[PDB]
Amino acid sequence: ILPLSPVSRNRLAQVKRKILVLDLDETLIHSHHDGGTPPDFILKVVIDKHPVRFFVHKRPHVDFFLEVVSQWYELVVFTASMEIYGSAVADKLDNSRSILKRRYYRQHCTLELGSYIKDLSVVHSDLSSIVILDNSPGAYRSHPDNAIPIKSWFSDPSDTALLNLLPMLDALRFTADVRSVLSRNGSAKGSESNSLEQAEDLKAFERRLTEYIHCLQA
Repeated sequence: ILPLSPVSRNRLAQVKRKILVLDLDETLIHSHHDGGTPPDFILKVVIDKHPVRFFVHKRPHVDFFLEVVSQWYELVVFTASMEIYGSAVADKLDNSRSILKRRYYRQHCTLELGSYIKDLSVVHSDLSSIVILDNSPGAYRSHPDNAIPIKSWFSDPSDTALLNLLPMLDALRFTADVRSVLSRNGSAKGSESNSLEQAEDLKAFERRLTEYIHCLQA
């Protein structure tokens, strides 16, 4: 963690606590079942009275990623997997750290056009204070203003997508409404904000990035 200035620390107390929703498959891990890098762990789950073995690979730097963002957000797992698989994966990723205990699985999704949509209001209905990180754009079809896209991960060992997100996720938590930033991510205009409230959120967002730049540029 990069040191927090006095203005940023004061800012944090004036905005609400936020939730970071995390997908599993192809976001934080990739698994393949019965049918060459050694796996990180092997899951044995019974599915329809059938023992099945999954070889699970962790995306590079996931453990560090989880350790860091858990200090900034309440973490929630929202997976389209069946609970027997998603729960076992989340347990191994948690590894007794007690940061991934809140989970939602397939039964909380709705299948539309072949995509499992994840209704964020199931987790938290205050849409100013919830963010979702998901490799599947269909997962946040109903909450695009709350979504952080990420490249799907299968095996690329040089992937650093989780590290690259940490400065943004750091600065994002100083906003009063996360949508002030994520809604940006009229097109003819050069406007960055559409209200004084959003403008204030972007100033706080950039103030934290400024603290990063002056530790890195130098």
